[PDB]
Amino acid sequence: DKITLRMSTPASETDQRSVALAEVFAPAVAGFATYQPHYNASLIAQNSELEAIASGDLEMSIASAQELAQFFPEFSIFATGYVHQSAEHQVAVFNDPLMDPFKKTVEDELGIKLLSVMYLGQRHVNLRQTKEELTVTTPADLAGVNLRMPGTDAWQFLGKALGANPTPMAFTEIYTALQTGSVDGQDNPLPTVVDAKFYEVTNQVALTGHLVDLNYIAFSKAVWDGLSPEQQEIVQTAADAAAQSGREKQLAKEQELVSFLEEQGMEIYAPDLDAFRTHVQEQYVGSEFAASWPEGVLDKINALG
Ligand SMILES: O=C(O)[C@@]1(O)C[C@@H](O)[C@@H](O)[C@@H]([C@H](O)CO)O1
Repeated sequence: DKITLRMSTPASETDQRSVALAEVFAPAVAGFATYQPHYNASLIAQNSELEAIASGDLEMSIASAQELAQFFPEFSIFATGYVHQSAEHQVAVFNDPLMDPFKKTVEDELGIKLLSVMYLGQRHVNLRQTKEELTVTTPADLAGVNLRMPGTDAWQFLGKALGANPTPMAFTEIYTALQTGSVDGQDNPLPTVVDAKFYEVTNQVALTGHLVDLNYIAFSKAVWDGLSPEQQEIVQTAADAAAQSGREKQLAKEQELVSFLEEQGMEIYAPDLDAFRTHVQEQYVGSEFAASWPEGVLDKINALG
């Protein structure tokens, strides 16, 4: 009997992360495990997947530092505006010994292994307003903008730190919120802007680049522990191979889609990034998030970039 591996994500079927797991991870483990993905948060709500793995109702998810920070506030360090520099930097950080205690905490306290880090992409402010209606140059320009952000404290804080007035909303609700004007904008990376067709209901992207964002491939520790050494090696290899494939494809999308978006009439332009970075840094000073970061870890992350 093969082990069933149920995976739940709010991501679509066509998202590069989903594709990588389905086309690279799934066939590699198929000899002993059957991958069973659920997209669009049909099975488990966004931000409830970790709990579902811990409670034996799910085996895998595409988790985030923000989701983990709900349980272990120190994970907020990996979800902090302007800290990660690139996809390559994320990999260096995840593989550095600094990550060891973070990984151990999740295993010991949630019964979940973080197998791999995946690249999600550069988050930017995507607004319904045209550039002429609202030009984003400094954080002051986002005053009073109702910016959707995902529903966790660290996510809301990031939206606030940009200068906007964040509102929490599940990923699957964004399109309709933009269509009806219940929010002014959202911040998913360009491949998602296209995949989810947010460009049909917005007019600009201000390239704030405020979070070079990532996910983790989360995997039940109970399942892992029941696998043979050979099977564990295959699962780890399959997860890393999927992350690597997805990363390359996501980066390619990120490069090519600017022109596609502009062809759809989107205005895509950079603000004053020095001004944004400086402002966001000072927003974190004095915050609960800053106080949760273990000694020396931020400096270590910086040095790896
Ligand atoms: O809700 C989102 O905007 C977000 O980008 C948050 C990410 O952590 C991740 O959960 C993502 C989903 O995978 C959908 O792409 O949604």
